[PDB]
Amino acid sequence: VAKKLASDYGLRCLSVGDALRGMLNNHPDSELSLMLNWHLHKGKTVPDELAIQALDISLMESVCNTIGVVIDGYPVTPHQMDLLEARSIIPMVIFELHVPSKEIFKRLLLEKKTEQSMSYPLHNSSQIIAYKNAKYHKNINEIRQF
Amino acid sequence: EEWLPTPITEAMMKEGLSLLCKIGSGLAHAYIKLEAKDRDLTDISLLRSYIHLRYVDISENHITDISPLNSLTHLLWLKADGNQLRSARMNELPYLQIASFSYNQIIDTEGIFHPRLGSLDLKGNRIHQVTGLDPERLSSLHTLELRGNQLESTKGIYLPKLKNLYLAQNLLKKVEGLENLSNLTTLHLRDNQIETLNGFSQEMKSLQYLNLRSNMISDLAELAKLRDLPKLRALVLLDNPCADETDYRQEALVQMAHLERLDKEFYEDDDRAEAEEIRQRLKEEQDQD
Repeated sequence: VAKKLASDYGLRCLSVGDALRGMLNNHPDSELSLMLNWHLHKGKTVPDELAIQALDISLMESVCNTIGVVIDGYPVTPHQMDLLEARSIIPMVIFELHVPSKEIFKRLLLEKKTEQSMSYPLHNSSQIIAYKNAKYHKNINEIRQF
Repeated sequence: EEWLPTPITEAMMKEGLSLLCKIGSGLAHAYIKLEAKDRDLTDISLLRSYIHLRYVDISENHITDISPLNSLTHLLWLKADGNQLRSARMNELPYLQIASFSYNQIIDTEGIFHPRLGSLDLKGNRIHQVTGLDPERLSSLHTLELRGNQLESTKGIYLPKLKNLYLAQNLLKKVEGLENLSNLTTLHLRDNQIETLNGFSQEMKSLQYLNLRSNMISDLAELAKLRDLPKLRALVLLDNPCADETDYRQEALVQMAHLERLDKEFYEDDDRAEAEEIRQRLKEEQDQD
């Protein structure tokens, strides 16, 4: 859906990784890039402040800044929701997708067909996927409430 | 043998660690590749700090053990060919989709158990025999490559999950026993030695293609036997003694019309129209019974 929106009226959508990756090219030795590397080598996977900065930096991006951006599945924790509000990264509107596990698994079986459409190895564990989805429920309930 | 101790440091991680992706929790993000193929490496103790990879190559190194990786099964693939390892004695990995350990010091099949590996390669290893090969717990293992290996008994390779196996150039004075592995789809005995069947039948029903290059085969009566396979459509007998037989490829086309390919060579399809007459001749011989 995010991609469909982005295409259909040239809108943006962002994952956190999108910004971080962009930063890597835009200057591999920027402050944020240096911190990112340092943390990565410490195994510190994305201390949230880094993503928060990268995201508001992405708001600079003229298309989004003037026109439109959407964010997918983020924040993933209430703590991120709080710190985003602290900067006041604040969507005008939010939408939520309620789905039976059966549907998710059927879609995943079609993704299994796509894996033959693909060729290079990829992470496909329905077991992990289920775990992640359950924790998505866990955090999203609180995030929605707030 | 002569090497300096070669653990690793931040500097190597800064070069190697690459491809940024959102971790097994689906929350934060991590770099997913490591690359230290050949740096005379020996130790992985720093690598433990980066459990989140999916991909590594560290082949052609002096690494003797990786057992800390047993903590890190979220990896999808590892190559560590040429390294100093002796068997796959890891935990039964829930995610290592593929690996290879060819040219290693590996001897056997210990620890080969992983539910979520599909393909493995082990050519040029010192492997001699089956040492445990679980038919079920290897629940995804579809492919194994073993060219040149020092191999021995090939019964007990009882792994229905496997599609195809490649013991080409392996030192097998004889091979044995495949009939129950219905999912068996291809074997190479390319450059092997053997002269007669060893427990093979149509019950390997998925088996579409077999290579027997340089094997001892001579008696085309074998063409009566594994003809029974429902889906075998290709063979190789190249450089076998049967290549001296006056029909050989011709007779093989008679014995199996859907033998589409032989000896690096797709068949003369109009010689199938010939071999249909020759099959009539055979039936006129055979239906005298």
